[PDB]
Amino acid sequence: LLDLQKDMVVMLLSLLEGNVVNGMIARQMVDMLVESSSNVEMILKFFDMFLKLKDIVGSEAFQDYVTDPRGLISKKDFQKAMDSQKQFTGPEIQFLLSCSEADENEMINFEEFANRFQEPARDIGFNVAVLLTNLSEHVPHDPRLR
Amino acid sequence: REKELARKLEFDGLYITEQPGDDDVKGQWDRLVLNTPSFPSNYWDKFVKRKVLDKHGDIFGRERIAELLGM
Repeated sequence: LLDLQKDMVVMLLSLLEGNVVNGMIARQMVDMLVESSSNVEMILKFFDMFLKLKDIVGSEAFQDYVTDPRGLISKKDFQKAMDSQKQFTGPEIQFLLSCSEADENEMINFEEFANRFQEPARDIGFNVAVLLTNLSEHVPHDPRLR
Repeated sequence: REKELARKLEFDGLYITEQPGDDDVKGQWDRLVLNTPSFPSNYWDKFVKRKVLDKHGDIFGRERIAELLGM
């Protein structure tokens, strides 16, 4: 699924092929993006969540909140630590918990969690960021894009 | 010197941002003193310092923060 998305992004980047600071093609692309705020927003949120979560995991305070003999933040336990860093959608938090795979008792290896899906995200995420950046650079305003 | 230290804490962490570098000296001595009953002495401010502590930990838990100037 991820590969196809990357290809689509590449095609989109390719279509502009440069232009005027303000250009008809640019305006059209901006318009499509504007038309879709919610879908785009969801994708962006997902990426941030994947990256943010990883960052949290990497953090010492997080490691400290839930000490375990052999890993896991326990269901509770991971929830509480996340709450502690205090930076997440609550529905989003529940979703993250769900994404995490329980192993007979709220135990998560986690590092595995960061690795997957961080490698794939790193590969795609870059293309998306690049396109967004280029678009922003080319036509400000319009602000909606900003 | 006090002003410089305060500026550094508010927008950066010594060991906290990423441990003070093992360089003079000076910076290191300041890092050691950093915890004091009264730090904003001669300068003007203080509560701002407490506020700075509050901004972080705040991803730092109350404890590391208390451990520093704490109180």
